[PDB]
Amino acid sequence: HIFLEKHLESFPKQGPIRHFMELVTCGLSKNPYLSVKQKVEHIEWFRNYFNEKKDILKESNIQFN
Amino acid sequence: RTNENDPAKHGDQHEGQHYNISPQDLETVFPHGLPPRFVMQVKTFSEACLMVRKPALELLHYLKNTSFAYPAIRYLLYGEKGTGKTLSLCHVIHFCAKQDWLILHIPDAHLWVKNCRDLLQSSYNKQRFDQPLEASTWLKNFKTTNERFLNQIKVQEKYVWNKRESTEKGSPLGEVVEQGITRVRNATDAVGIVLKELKRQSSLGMFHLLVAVDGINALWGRTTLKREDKSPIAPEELALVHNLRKMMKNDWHGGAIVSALSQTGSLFKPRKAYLPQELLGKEGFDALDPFIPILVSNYNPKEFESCIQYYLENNWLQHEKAPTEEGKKELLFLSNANPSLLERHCAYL
Amino acid sequence: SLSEYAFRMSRLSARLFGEVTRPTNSKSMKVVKLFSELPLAKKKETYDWYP
Amino acid sequence: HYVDWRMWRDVKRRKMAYEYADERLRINSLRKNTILPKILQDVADEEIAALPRDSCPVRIRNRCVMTSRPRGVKRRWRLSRIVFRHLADHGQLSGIQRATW
Amino acid sequence: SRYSPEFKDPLIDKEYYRKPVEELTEEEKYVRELKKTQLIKAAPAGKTSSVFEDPVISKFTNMMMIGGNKVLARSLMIQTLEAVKRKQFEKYHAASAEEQATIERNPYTIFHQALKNCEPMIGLVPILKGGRFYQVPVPLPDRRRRFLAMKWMITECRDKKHQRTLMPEKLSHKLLEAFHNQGPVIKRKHDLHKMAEANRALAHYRWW
Amino acid sequence: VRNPRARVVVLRVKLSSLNLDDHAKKKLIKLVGERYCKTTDVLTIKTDRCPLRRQNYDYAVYLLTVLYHESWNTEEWEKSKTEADMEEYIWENSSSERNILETLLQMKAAEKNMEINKEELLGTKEIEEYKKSVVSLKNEEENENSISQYKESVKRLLNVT
RNA sequence: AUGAGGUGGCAAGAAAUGGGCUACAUUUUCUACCCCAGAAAAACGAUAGCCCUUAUGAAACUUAAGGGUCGAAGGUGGAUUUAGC
Ligand SMILES: Nc1ncnc2c1ncn2[C@@H]1O[C@H](COP(=O)(O)OP(=O)(O)OP(=O)(O)O)[C@@H](O)[C@H]1O
Ligand SMILES: Nc1nc2c(ncn2[C@@H]2O[C@H](COP(=O)(O)OP(=O)(O)O)[C@@H](O)[C@H]2O)c(=O)[nH]1
Ligand SMILES: [Mg+2]
Ligand SMILES: [Mg+2]
Ligand SMILES: [Mg+2]
Ligand SMILES: [Mg+2]
Ligand SMILES: [Mg+2]
Ligand SMILES: [Mg+2]
Repeated sequence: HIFLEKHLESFPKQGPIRHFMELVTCGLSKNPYLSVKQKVEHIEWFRNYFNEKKDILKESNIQFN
Repeated sequence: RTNENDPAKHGDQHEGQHYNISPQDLETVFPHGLPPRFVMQVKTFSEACLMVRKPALELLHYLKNTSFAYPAIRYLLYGEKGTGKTLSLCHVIHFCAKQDWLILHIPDAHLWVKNCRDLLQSSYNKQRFDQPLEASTWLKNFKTTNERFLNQIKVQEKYVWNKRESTEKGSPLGEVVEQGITRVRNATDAVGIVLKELKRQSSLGMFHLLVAVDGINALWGRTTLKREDKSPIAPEELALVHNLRKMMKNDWHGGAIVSALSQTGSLFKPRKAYLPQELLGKEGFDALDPFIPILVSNYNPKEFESCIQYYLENNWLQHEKAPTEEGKKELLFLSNANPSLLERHCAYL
Repeated sequence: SLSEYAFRMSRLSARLFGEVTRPTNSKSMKVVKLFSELPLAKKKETYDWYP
Repeated sequence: HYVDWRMWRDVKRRKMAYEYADERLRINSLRKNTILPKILQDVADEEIAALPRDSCPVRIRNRCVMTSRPRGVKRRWRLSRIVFRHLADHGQLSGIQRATW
Repeated sequence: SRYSPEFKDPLIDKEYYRKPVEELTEEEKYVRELKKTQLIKAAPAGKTSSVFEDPVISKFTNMMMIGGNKVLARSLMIQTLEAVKRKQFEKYHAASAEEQATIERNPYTIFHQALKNCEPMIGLVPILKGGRFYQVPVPLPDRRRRFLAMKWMITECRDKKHQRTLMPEKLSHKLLEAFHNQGPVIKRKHDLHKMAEANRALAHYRWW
Repeated sequence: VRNPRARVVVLRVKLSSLNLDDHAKKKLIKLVGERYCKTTDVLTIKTDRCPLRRQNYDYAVYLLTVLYHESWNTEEWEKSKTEADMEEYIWENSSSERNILETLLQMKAAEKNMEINKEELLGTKEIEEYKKSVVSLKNEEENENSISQYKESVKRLLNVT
C-alpha cells in the first residue's frame, strides 16, 4: 500500500514528470480508501497518458520513454 | 530621611532612609533617564529624595571596591516590574557623578529600537541606519551631564564628517559633541565617535568611566523599525545599537558597565518576563556573560513604612483615612509593597 | 532559512515517514491532497445520496 | 419514480459524476501543479473542459431525499427542514428532542 | 433577575457590624436577628469595605464608562484626581503662606464640592393640565439633582470644543472651575435656574 | 459494520526502553519531532494510512524499526551540527567559556603575571562551579535560586565580593 | 406541450425607502502586551473603486481571502423613531 515507488520504474528517473509522479505516489500511499489495484490503475493511467503525450513532452524538452 | 546626603558615606545604617538630591545636581547629572513619574513627583514636591535600598547599596559597595585595572565589570539590575531598577541605577549614577566619574548614560535603549520617524542610512557604513533625532537628543543630554570633562578630554584621531569637513586629532571632544548636536545628520556618527573615544581613553586612565544603560535588554532583542520596503530591521543594523553593543564589552578597563533590565517598553516580551535570560534571550545573555546580576525586590516592610511616612510628611496622601493603620494596611495589600504600584495608588489617594 | 543539518534531518524524517521528499510548493501539494482522499463524487455520501 | 424531474436530473448528475470522478481527478491533478509543462497543462485544461458538462461535481445539488426541496436541507439526515420537523415532532428520529435551556 | 425576591442587598460597613450590642435599640437588634435568617445577594464587584472607597466617585466612573470598559473609565478617573491634586499642590507651593490656608489640596473634597455646586436645585418638568404640556418649574429629588450634576459635568467634558485635550486634564480643569464656582457647568446650572424663574408663572400648573 | 475510524493504530514506547545511546536518542528525537513527548518520555506513532488495522499495526512496527535503525546509524552531514541544532547546551567550546577565559586572561595580564594558560585557568574549581551554574541556567529552567548561584560564581571568578 | 431535455442569457440603476456594517476619533489611531509603555493626532475615516496574487471550481472582470494602489464622503445627525429593568 505504501511503497509505490516500485510501480514508477517505467517513468523517467528524473525531471518534471518524475517529480509529479513522486507527488502522485505520495498521495496514493497516504490514501487509505483505495485498493492496491486502484492505485496501480491510477499510476498506469498516468503512464499511458504521458506515453501518448510524449510528442508534446519532447517538443518541450522533457525526455520520456 | 537622612541628614546623610553624600552618596558614598551612607550604607546599611542608612538602608531604608531617604537620600536627597540638590536641584543643581538634578539638573546636571539627571537631565534625562529619571522615570517620568518620579520627574513629576520631584516637580510637585520641589524635592528629590530617593530611599536608600539594598540593591543600590550593594552596587555602591561593588563600585567602591572596583579595581580599575581589571577589565570593566558588567552589573545587571533585574527584578519584577516597578521594583525601582531605574531609580537604583539613577542613585548609583549620582554616586558616580559625585565621585567625579564620566557618566555615559543611556536613559532607555528601548526608545532607540522603536517608533523612529526619521531613519536614514549611515554615511560611514551604507549597510547601517541612522537615528538622528534620538542621537541628537542623547548627545545634548550627555553634553549637559559631562560638560566639565568634555573640554578637558581630547580626541585621538581624524574624524571626517563631510567630503570637506572633519575634526582633527587633539581637538576637544566638545567639538565632536557640538558637531553632532548642531548638525543633526551627523548625530549618529558623533555618538559613535564619542563612544569609541571614551572606550579607548578610559583604558588610558584619563578618567573613570561609568556606562549606565537603562533597558539594556533592547540591544540584543528585536526592533519595530521597518525599512522603506516594509522590511524588518535587526538591532545591529542600527549604528547606535551597534556602537552601544561595542561599549557593552568588557574588553576595556577603567570603568564599570552598569545596566538595568526593564520589561516596560520592551518588544515581543511577555508582561511577566523579568529574569535576566527571559529578558535578554540567548544572544543577549551570551553577550553580557560574564555579569553580576543584582535583584531589586519589592519594598520590605521597613522601606514601605518609610515611603508612606515620606508621602504623609509631604502631605501627598490627602485621603483622611491614609494616616490610619487600616489605610496603611490597605495600601500595603493593594500594592504588595511594590514601589511603582504604591506610587501610582498614592497619586490618586 | 534553515541550518543545513536541520534541513537534512527534516528531509530524512520525511523520507522515513513517507512524505514528499523533494521540495514542493503548495500549488503542487494540491496534487498530494487530491490523491490522498476520495473525490467528493466518489464519496458514498454523495453518489448514494438518494434512496 | 423520483419526487420530481429536478430530482431525476440531480440523480442523473450524481451517477455521471461518480462515473467520471476518476478521469476528472487525474486530469485536474495534471492541471493543478506548477511542475509539469504549461503546454501539457493547457491540453489537460481543454480535455477536462471537453468532458461532458453534467460530470462536473459542483453541479450536484444536495436536495432533500424525500420532497426535493433544494434549500434548507440538513446534510446529516438529508431531509428538508419541513420533513425533518415533521419526523422529529412525531418522535420518529432517535435522540432528537425540542431544545430548551 | 436571577435573584429571587427573598434575597436582600448586602450591607458593607465594618463599623456597623462592629457596633456594640449594648448600643442597639430593640428595633436594631430585631433587624440584626432578622438578617441572621435572611438570604443575601453576593457582594457586587464594584464596592468593598475599603476605607478609601468613595460611592460618589464610583458612580461618576460608572457614568463615564463607555461599553463596559471599567478599566479605562477608572484609569481616567484616577488620572483626573491625580491631575487635580498636582495642580492644587503646584498652586499651594507657588502661593503665599496666607492664601495657602485657603488653598485646598484634597482631590476628593474638591470633587465633592464641585458636584454640590453644580447640583441644580429646581428643574423643569413637563406637566399637562387640560391636555397641553408645559415646562413647569418643580423641586427635584436629591438623586435627580446629583445625577444631573454628574451628567452635565461628563457631557461638558465629552464635548468636542476641547480638541486634543485628554479627558484627565479636561475633567480636572472643569472640576476646579466648578469648585471655584465658574465654568460652563455652573453656567448651565444658572441657565436652567433662569429658565425656571422665567417660567415661574406656570408653577400652579403643577398638581403634586 | 464498517467504521473508518477502526483502522487507526497507535504505538507508544518510552525511549528509555529502547536501547539507544546519546547520539542515537538525540537523532531519533529530531526525526520524530512532535511525535515525542519529552515531558513523558514517550514516542507515539499514529498510523492510519493502510486500510486495515493489521496493515496499520505492521506499518507502525516497521516505522519503529526504521526509526531505531537510522537513529543508531550515522551520516556524513551530521558533522555540520551548528549550535542552533542542539538542544542540550554544552559549556565546552561555548561563547560563555570563551568570554570567561578572555576575562581571566585580561585579569592576569593586568596582574602582569604570565603564569597562566588555558588548562591552568580552566582547572580551578571556580571555573567548575561557574560552568555548572551556566549550564544549569541555559538548560534547566531559570529561577531566583539559579540566578543567585550564578551570581556567586561570577563574583568568585571576578574576585569581587 | 402550460409536459421533458439541451445551449446561451437577465438578474442592472434614474431614484426612493427598510435593516445591518464601517466611521466621524483623543474614553481616539499604530506598535508591543494583554492592561504601569512608546509614538501619532487635520490626521481619523472604505469591507468603496482600480491593479495584482492566491483559494474553490471545468469555467472567478465579475465568488471569497490577501497584497498593492487611492485617502474618498463624513466631523455625533431635523421632526420622528428603535431596544433595553
Ligand atoms: N529610592 C527611591 N526613592 C524614591 N522613589 C523610589 C525609589 N525607588 C523606587 N521609587 C519609586 O518607584 C518608581 C521607581 O522605580 P522604577 O520605575 O525604577 O522601577 P523598576 O523596577 O525599574 O520598574 P520597571 O518595570 O518600570 O523597569 C517611582 O515611581 C518612584 O517614586
Ligand atoms: N564619519 C566618521 N565616523 C567615525 C569616525 N571614527 C569613528 N566614527 C564613528 O564610529 C564608527 C567607526 O568606528 P570603528 O571603530 O571604525 O568601527 P566600525 O563602526 O565597526 O567601523 C563610525 O560609523 C562612526 O559612527 C571617522 O573618522 N568618521
Ligand atoms: Mg523602572
Ligand atoms: Mg451548489
Ligand atoms: Mg415548460
Ligand atoms: Mg481596499
Ligand atoms: Mg484556477
Ligand atoms: Mg491616512
